[PDB]
Amino acid sequence: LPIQTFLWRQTSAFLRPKLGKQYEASCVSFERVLVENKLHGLSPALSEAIQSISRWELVQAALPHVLHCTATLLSNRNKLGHQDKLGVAETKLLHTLHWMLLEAPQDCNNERSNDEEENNRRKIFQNSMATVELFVFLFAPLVHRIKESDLTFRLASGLVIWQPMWEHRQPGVSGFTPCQRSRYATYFDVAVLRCLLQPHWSEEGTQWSLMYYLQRLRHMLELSVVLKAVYLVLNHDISSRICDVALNIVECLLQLGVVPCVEKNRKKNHRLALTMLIKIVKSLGCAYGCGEGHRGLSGDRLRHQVFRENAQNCLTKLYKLDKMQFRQTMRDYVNKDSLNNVVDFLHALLGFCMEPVTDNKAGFGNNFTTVDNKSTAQNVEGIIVSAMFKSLITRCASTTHELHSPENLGLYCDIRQLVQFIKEAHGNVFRRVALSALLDSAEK
Amino acid sequence: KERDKFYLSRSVVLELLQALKLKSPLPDTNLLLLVQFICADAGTKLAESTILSKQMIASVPGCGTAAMECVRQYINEVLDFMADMHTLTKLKSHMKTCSQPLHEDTFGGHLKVGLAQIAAMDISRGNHRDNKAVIRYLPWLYHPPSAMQQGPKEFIECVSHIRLLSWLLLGSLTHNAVCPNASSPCLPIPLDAGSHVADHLIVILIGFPEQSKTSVLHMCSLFHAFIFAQLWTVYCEQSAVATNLQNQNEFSFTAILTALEFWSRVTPSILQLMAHNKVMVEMVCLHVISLMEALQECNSTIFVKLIPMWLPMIQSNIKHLSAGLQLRLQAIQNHVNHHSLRTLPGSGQSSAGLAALRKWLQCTQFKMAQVEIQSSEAASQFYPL
Repeated sequence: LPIQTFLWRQTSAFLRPKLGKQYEASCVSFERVLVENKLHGLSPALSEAIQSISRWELVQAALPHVLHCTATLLSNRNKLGHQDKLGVAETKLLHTLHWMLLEAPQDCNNERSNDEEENNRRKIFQNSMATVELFVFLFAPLVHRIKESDLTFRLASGLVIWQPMWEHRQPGVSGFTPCQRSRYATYFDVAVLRCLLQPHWSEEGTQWSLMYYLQRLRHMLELSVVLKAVYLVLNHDISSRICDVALNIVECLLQLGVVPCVEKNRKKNHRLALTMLIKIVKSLGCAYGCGEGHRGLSGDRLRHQVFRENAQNCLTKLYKLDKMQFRQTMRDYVNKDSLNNVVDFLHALLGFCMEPVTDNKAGFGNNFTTVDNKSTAQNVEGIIVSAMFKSLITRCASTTHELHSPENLGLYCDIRQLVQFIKEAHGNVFRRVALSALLDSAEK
Repeated sequence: KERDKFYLSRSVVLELLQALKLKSPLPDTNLLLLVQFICADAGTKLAESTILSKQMIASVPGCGTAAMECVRQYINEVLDFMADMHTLTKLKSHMKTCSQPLHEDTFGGHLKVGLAQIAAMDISRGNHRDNKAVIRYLPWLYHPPSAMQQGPKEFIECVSHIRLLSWLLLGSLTHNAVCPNASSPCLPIPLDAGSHVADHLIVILIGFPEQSKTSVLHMCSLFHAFIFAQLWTVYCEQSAVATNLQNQNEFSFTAILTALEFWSRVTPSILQLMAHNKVMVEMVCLHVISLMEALQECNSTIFVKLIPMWLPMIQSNIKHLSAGLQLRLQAIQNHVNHHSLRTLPGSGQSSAGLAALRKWLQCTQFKMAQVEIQSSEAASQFYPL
């Protein structure tokens, strides 16, 4: 109760729709009791209740309070403007955090050696798995907020915790610590499972998690919940440098060999990667620049390096895994998305608003007999348009009362080229779905 | 013409006001069918009832049928029906003209929520930005009962106030389960008054040493109002990342701050009563264990931010609990440690999460019917005058 009233008063003011004048008067009373154990100036009930518990129990009671204090201060530091030069009170608060996490195992056995110290640190970290759950819950959007210049030299004792927040190696805290034992969940794996769910991410934290994924695959080969955690930071406002390493990590994740084989299970992880690819190619602008998306220098240079040889390379390596269910995935893509985003994605892929600068004899696949060709179907444009045309025609046939009205008039120009492109560059599947009814009722 | 543009939204509601006052000759198969009309105007459906079979409500649409400005003037009989406690034992004392015995107790909850779902729509047009709705009829939300004035008249005022707010929250929770396509943001308890809705429980908290052993309602006041904190948590979950306004993350941040100020205004007096006596550790943490079990059932992101702000303070005197409460506390803590791996939202898990949430909503709404009917019946036993 007494420490749980003092720290409750020092914590409840931060947990408020408005933050008063107590944001500077609270971090003075945090390095008082925790950093150098000064009990003066405060309530004597705290001085009564501190000597009834251990020195570790004060840390165990005070860690989520100042943790929610630091989380509510770093979420407010974006607006007040201390993104490069840190204030004194937040410096003191992060010094309290790096005392009670790093220097508290030092003096916890000094105020009251390899195996006996291991048992002593196990007794220290008995109920630590509920508090390191909150340690990775209240710093995941706040990784790049503390700049290296904003990281003060009063925090130089706590470098060994936060310098692994940019490369994601194994740090020097016991709550973050041979191929089969990597599949056994340690404290580190469950901590990084409890970490990746937050919003408000950017280049440095996502690059931190991606370098962790690179190091973990290098440790493994030399599960869809982490795919959904990557999906939570790959449906947000995506940039160029992050989708670079994201396309490299889907390159490294498709080759694991956990492929859904539909030809070898009949005798007794793919769709989310496809929508990450689709959102990356859509959000990187159109392949000639007309349409929505990121525009500028970073929007233009990643369609001839990263769409062309990191996204299309991923789809060409993905088509060499299965041959059946990609049509179902792209069919579900057609009936999930509206008209203008499909126009943007197929302008990013085919480039249909400009006319086909080819000749008038684009009919090299234009027969029923030549379905065995592997020129454009092994390319990405032909296989994507083959998997979307058989559902987009049923879409526009069920939405006939939406397109032939002139209010889509400029977009009515776009499809005036687009299916024409599927007439020109993709005459194989054009002729195939042109007379697929004979395959539907007369191939019996 | 206006007498005719709202014609059949007026002829039926004159018998609705006298059916909710319990005087019309009408069966429960046809009683909720009249409330179906005022619910069919805004594209909405009511709660799942067991007195209604699966072939009666299979042909009702949700078209705009001119019944939106006919209930904002008859919204005061909704608060008249849900405000007093005595009507729920009067439900099973007038509607006994049917031979269906298994479907009696649960409609004691199904008629309060069948109005409170309707009262979650016209208030929202008053409570979009400025809150002109609740300040005209029941303005006690902005004027809370303070911390140091707790008396018995103030107790029977404030527990009726919080029963009004919890039944309106159940109505909005039924409004966001089967029909979550309303563009009007359902705000019965707005977050700007969230510093005052936390003050509505401080009266029951410190008044609970002195206003408990009068009747059974006084005793389970902590069970009538600590389900309300769970309802506030799931309402903050439904409104924080909601798709009604332009801002999606900072509204979620101030909703998290408002939920944290509510929890840090309701929790230290619970812990004060825990530190007072050790039989109070059983009697109070029965409600604390049941509300965190409902939090495990709902699995809200507000609950995981309060996991280490309760369990190191509660497990410091874990040995002074009762018999079943220790096993329940250890089971909930082991389910937390198991579901620490399972605490991450996605894009398809929330569909089954909300299916479990609406099945749990029907189950604990039947349980609120049982709790309120038992409390009113044994309180009329305690007050046989």
